[PDB]
Amino acid sequence: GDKICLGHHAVSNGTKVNTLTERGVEVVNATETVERTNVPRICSKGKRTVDLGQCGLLGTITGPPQCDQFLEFSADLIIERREGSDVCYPGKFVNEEALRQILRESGGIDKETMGFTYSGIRTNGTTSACRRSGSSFYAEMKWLLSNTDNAAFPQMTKSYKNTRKDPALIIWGIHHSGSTTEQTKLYGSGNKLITVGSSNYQQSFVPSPGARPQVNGQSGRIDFHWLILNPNDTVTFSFNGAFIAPDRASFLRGKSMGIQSEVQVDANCEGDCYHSGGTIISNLPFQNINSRAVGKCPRYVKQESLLLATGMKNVPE
Amino acid sequence: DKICLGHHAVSNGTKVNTLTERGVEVVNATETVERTNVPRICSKGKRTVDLGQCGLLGTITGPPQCDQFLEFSADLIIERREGSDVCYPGKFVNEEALRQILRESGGIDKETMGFTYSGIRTNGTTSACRRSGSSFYAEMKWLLSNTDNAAFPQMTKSYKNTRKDPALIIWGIHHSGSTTEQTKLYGSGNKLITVGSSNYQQSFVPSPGARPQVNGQSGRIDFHWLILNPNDTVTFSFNGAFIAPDRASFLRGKSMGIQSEVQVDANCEGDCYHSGGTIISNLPFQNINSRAVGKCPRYVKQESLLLATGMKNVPE
Amino acid sequence: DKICLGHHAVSNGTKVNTLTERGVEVVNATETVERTNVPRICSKGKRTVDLGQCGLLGTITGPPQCDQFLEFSADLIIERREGSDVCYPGKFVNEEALRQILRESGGIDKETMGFTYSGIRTNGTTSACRRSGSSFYAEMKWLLSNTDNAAFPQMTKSYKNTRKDPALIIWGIHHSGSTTEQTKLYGSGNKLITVGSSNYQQSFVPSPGARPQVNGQSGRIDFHWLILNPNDTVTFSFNGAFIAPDRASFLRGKSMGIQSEVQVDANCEGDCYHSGGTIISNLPFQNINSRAVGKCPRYVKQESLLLATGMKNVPE
Amino acid sequence: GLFGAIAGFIENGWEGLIDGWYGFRHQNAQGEGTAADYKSTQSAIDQITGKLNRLIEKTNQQFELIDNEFTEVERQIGNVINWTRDSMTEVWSYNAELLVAMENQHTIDLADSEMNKLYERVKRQLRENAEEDGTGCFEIFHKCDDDCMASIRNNTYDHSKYREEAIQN
Amino acid sequence: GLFGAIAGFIENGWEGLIDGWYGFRHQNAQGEGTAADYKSTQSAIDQITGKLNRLIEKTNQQFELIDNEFTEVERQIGNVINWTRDSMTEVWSYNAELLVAMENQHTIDLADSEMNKLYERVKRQLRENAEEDGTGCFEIFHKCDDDCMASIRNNTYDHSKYREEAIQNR
Amino acid sequence: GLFGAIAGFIENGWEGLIDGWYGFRHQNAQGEGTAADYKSTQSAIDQITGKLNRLIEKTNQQFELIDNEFTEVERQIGNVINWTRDSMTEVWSYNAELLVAMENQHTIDLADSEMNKLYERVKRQLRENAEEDGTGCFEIFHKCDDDCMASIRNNTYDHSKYREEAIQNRI
Ligand SMILES: *[C@@H]1O[C@H](CO)[C@@H](O)[C@H](O)[C@H]1NC(C)=O
Ligand SMILES: *[C@@H]1O[C@H](CO)[C@@H](O)[C@H](O)[C@H]1NC(C)=O
Ligand SMILES: *[C@@H]1O[C@H](CO)[C@@H](O)[C@H](O)[C@H]1NC(C)=O
Ligand SMILES: *[C@@H]1O[C@H](CO)[C@@H](O)[C@H](O)[C@H]1NC(C)=O
Ligand SMILES: *[C@@H]1O[C@H](CO)[C@@H](O)[C@H](O)[C@H]1NC(C)=O
Ligand SMILES: *[C@@H]1O[C@H](CO)[C@@H](O)[C@H](O)[C@H]1NC(C)=O
Ligand SMILES: *[C@@H]1O[C@H](CO)[C@@H](O)[C@H](O)[C@H]1NC(C)=O
Ligand SMILES: *[C@@H]1O[C@H](CO)[C@@H](O)[C@H](O)[C@H]1NC(C)=O
Ligand SMILES: *[C@@H]1O[C@H](CO)[C@@H](O)[C@H](O)[C@H]1NC(C)=O
Ligand SMILES: *[C@@H]1O[C@H](CO)[C@@H](O)[C@H](O)[C@H]1NC(C)=O
Ligand SMILES: *[C@@H]1O[C@H](CO)[C@@H](O)[C@H](O)[C@H]1NC(C)=O
Ligand SMILES: *[C@@H]1O[C@H](CO)[C@@H](O)[C@H](O)[C@H]1NC(C)=O
Repeated sequence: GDKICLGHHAVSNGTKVNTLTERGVEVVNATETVERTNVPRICSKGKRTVDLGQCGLLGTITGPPQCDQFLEFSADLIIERREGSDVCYPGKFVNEEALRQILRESGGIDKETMGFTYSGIRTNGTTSACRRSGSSFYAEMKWLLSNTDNAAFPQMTKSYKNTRKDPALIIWGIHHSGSTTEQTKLYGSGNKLITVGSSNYQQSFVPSPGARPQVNGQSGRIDFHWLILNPNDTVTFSFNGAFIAPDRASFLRGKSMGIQSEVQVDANCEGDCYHSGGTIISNLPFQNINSRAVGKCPRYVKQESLLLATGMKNVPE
Repeated sequence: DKICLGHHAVSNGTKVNTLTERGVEVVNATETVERTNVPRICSKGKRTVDLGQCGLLGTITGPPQCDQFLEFSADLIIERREGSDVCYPGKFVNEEALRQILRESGGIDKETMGFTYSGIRTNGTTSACRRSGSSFYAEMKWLLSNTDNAAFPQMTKSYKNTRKDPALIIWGIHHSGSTTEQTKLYGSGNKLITVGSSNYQQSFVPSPGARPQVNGQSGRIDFHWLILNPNDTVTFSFNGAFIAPDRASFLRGKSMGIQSEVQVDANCEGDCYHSGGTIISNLPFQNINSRAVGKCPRYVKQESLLLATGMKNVPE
Repeated sequence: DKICLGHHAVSNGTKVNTLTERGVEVVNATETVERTNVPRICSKGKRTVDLGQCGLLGTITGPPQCDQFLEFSADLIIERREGSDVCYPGKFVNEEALRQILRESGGIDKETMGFTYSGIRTNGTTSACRRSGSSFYAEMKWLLSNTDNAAFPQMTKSYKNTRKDPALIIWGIHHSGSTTEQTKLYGSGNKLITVGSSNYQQSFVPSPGARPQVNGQSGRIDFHWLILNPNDTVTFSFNGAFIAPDRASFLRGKSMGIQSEVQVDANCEGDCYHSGGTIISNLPFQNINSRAVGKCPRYVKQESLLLATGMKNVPE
Repeated sequence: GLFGAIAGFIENGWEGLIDGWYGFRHQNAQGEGTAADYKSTQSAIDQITGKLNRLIEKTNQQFELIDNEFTEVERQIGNVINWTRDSMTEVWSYNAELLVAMENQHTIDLADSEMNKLYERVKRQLRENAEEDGTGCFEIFHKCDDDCMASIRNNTYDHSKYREEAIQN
Repeated sequence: GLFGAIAGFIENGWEGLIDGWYGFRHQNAQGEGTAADYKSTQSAIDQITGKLNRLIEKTNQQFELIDNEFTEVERQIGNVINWTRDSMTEVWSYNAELLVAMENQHTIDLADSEMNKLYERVKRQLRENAEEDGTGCFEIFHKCDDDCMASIRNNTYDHSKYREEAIQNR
Repeated sequence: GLFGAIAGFIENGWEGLIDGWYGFRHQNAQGEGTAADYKSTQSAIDQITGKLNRLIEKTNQQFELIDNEFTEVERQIGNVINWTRDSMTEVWSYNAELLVAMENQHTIDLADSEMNKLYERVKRQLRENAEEDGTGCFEIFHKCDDDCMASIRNNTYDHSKYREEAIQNRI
């Protein structure tokens, strides 16, 4: 005779997933859990953005021609480019990456004169590696000479107190001339000493003239150095030549986030997870796009794919 | 007439999270993340040394603050914000490496280097290290020249490590405020200071010039150290500007080092410490301080994570 | 008369842990943590090079121990406790960085720098570097002055990297036991040694003085190294005390480096290695050695963690 | 698997049923028919979306660069950074694959469970006026018309109103 | 959820029952009454405490400082240390939230399961002398006095001793 | 625990049964006997091996040395390396102990579950021609010979072919 029967649904085409117990079981419906789709632009909508282009982050502090428009920038988001260069006259920074990490999160910088003042020397030393229109130099810095070639360089001391509420970024340079005879034409003769102290920091420098391969037509080099001067603390500079003096000190504006990217800015899309090939916009817990992404990101995983069941076992005829 | 089974309930349950639902009410729950700190350093049963004003590294060179700590012994070492390593201004190279070694040494045991001197002064002192009037680093010797501007005559001194364990050897470079001061002190010309073992080669020149003054001093001492292996020898070739070690140090055993801002208390015990006290707890997790050290529950972000200890709560 | 269903059991079960209970007995279980080590380096199928007495870094400078390894090729590199980088005493700067590069280089391919010399001696040797009688680092040149106390005439030498990959450039600073020895060797006055590329600026002064003697030597060599990019040039300005590179090095491909105390064995295969041998295993976890490298089960603290592979065991 | 119904004593599912997850098929005098049960269907769905909300969320945890794609940091620190980053990749891939397998076992089992619960409640509505077929069917030992059928479906069905009659057969 | 009883075919729980986790309420000639089942109650409790002991334990793993609150270490190594520490905070917060959610699902389900098991055993004691009400009740098709009621409760109840009688009334 | 059968309403297991995981013991006219059920047994086994394959696999993730057993690296970096390595040891030991406990709870429960499912199917084959004993037994309210017994076992047993007869004896 007559009866009642209960059952459940199914579909002709299910999706298969993994369980604890079996690999490739078919369920009515599933959903992805690992993000594969990148947006090939830096989604920057709503955020104060500064794209350094040709200026190197560290050049932001010393001031080569590329960086003139960035000596006092302000940003929530900072973008470094492959093309960017920290330098016009050839040289390096010591602890350069520490510095970059500080500057990336500073929210930008605010300059202020050291108020150094000079007598018994030249101040205007320039070079054709640093061209504005004709020979020029690091905008934040002063190429300290002796009155004309090969005059003596008269022992100097200069000091700067940090009278502000926050710590200062103090910078300076050591010049290594192509020759010993060049060191001479510039800063006179004999070997040269350059010391630097605070309440916090003791260190010391001698120049090292000699041939390097030429870079923007130069066999010489500048070594750049820096330290963080605490509020109320004083830095002093004892020196006798070969020295590249800071004209201005720097202060950090607030807070930001630094990225390195190869793609275009786009104020039409928003996101907080960035990598050099773009922005990962997604709600998902995981991603397989780029393990070096920075920001607020889904966790990077190895798998291309991990399906989460969102329905029952699929049982057809 | 009939029989019916059922289960309990209560008017006021506690709600928790499950895999499947947020805020479901269960008969009873218990906490899993520790929020309660004890604002003291619970040190009961443990050989404790509170450095107070002495800096850990000062323990090795010997400024006035550290006179009572030149040979300490501990299971537990406490560093204080007020503590200072130094009397005459200066720094240690690889200073944090050193602190990490000393924090777990169970303390130190000193022993003379047996250095002996002729053709110079040994007694150079300063008003930055006052005992009663001018003195100096207790473990160290301020090496001069016979009086003002005399020459400094090239010296070599060597020390063999004749003990079963490695030695902590220390020494100092002096950078005078002037070049002319470097002169009144150790004579004239530039100065070299080398240092070798079977293990370690390095070399030092002084750097006179103005620094801002600190305890009324424009000069500085650079401190250096190395670990001398058993049977190995260190030797010191130098020609001035040198601050010689009077004694070598050996590590006593094992300990644990903390940095704290609170009082010792021998009435409570624990093994999880941080600068604001001790975390006494059985729980798997804590949200008090992510920098806690010792034997500690794992630090997590959440203030709270309730574990169900009863069934689902179903009232009328 | 009736039908009854049931399930199996055994007299001797294995007990395991659950979420809910510790020590419950199941019909059968299996281990999950590997405890068994093979006390050999299982190297079957792999191009292997066991350096024995040669130190990996010696592979680059060329002391007598390393003569057979100046141009090796490997999938797998083995470093030995007995191995030494050096014949005349000294060190490499950033020595571990260098080892890490060399361990994964798949070996090295040498090529002349083509340096050529006039106005000096080239043949300076020593009894710490014996072939038959006094010699020297095979890849290097001990640069002198024409005889005892002669002057050392300022030199520049440059090398362009004309190849498709980066070059490993190396060189040495000599610190003589005396200042007077520095003299007999490279003449007089203080000495400067600079080194630049498009990529790298740095500078060196020698530091003569007494060190304890090591293979009968009070002197030392400081070795330095840099990576020269394709089409970049390195140049060497120097005025004495300099140990010049005869040949540059290039990396062959890819490999894996280990440090071991046991014998090679081409009869067994594995990819998980440590100093006491090879861990051959399918299991997810191991408790043999937390420093194992290769492709390894995850190291855990527990000796043992049994996985149930059968039902609850219920006997009478 | 676990509750023994879906892919268990029920043979297979119903492509026919496009209206919910669980349903009834009836067979009486006036023909055949089917319909979806909302209460059970909703309970499955509500639970699954519970899971989903718990996994699709928001780290508020910022990280920054410690590393440099354009000018490589120094090798030693470079290799410590890469080794650390690779260890965390090992941890998160393990967590991810495990989470998804775990959740999938549970999802499947709670769906099986929800079907079994629906069965149970009906067996119980029909105390004595029916027998379990064994393939998920209830053989009704009286005549029950479309209207009566819907009384089971919508849970307002008096059993003792066919009791005398059904017990008889 | 899972076993379909608690917050299932049972309507609700009993604030009345302060004596155990699971119980019986009976209705006969001589009035109403209730009482707690010890065996089932103990089994739930013992299992939950099993969980608790597993989670409230002892790391014997010491860690030390790599870092310095009073004199900051150098920035590069500083930032590598912070990045590492923050990655581990991410791992442990994830583990913690997951563990607690997982255990909670299971706790709730094993409690539901224990109630269902108690039901089952009684249905079975009463083979044929009763019907399932459907709301967690057993309608007894004979008279059963307080003393008989307790015979079900304490699991010594002969069914074929009311069989003739009860089968009759059904 | 969970499904209430193994270490539940079944008293204990059968050392006798060496032929499968789950079985039938019968008692009729012609004596006693036993035999293993392949379908249920296979389902338990297949599921457990499922687990095993998932856990005994292959990291393809290489790691190298960052550290040095023969010439110690510098202390600061040394201690950062050790701290990192110890943190990971904490993570993997926790994962390992958790995974094993979790899987063990589930293994045990799915074995219990499989027994319960076997019970169910038989109760249902025998609609009305038997009663649940309560200890895992089915009291058959007719005579059923070895051949009939095997008809239950091998799932081809017509219930309405003893229905008239059996319904009678339940009175
Ligand atoms: C499949 O999964 C997603 C996520 O649950 C859902 O939005 C969608 O409705 C599902 N597809 C179907 C056909 O139900
Ligand atoms: C630079 O300054 C000096 C005085 O300091 C001045 O005499 C000279 O003309 C200036 N040089 C150049 C190139 O402008
Ligand atoms: C620095 O010193 C001045 C004394 O003029 C004092 O007023 C101020 O509080 C100090 N600033 C800080 C930041 O400590
Ligand atoms: C609630 O939780 C704690 C931990 O299990 C327990 O000791 C206490 O008994 C519980 N409270 C009640 C009222 O049962
Ligand atoms: C220090 O020692 C010298 C001799 O080495 C001695 O003549 C002198 O008086 C001492 N100086 C002081 C201030 O005690
Ligand atoms: C050190 O040298 C002495 C020789 O007097 C010897 O007795 C001792 O065993 C040596 N030990 C080591 C570790 O070098
Ligand atoms: C016990 O466990 C292992 C893993 O499943 C298996 O290979 C072996 O067959 C089992 N032993 C017995 C006696 O069943
Ligand atoms: C090395 O070279 C010089 C000249 O270049 C030669 O006269 C001399 O014999 C050689 N010296 C030795 C020690 O063989
Ligand atoms: C190096 O320069 C040469 C010019 O001779 C050129 O052919 C080659 O492409 C260059 N390499 C790179 C990487 O540009
Ligand atoms: C670290 O890994 C990146 C890939 O993420 C690689 O390109 C780089 O060379 C590695 N660093 C070192 C120091 O070998
Ligand atoms: C690292 O972390 C602490 C907070 O834990 C912070 O205060 C400190 O400045 C951080 N270090 C650096 C170098 O940013
Ligand atoms: C790091 O760990 C090893 C053991 O894994 C230990 O022997 C070594 O000394 C430790 N390193 C430091 C720098 O203390």
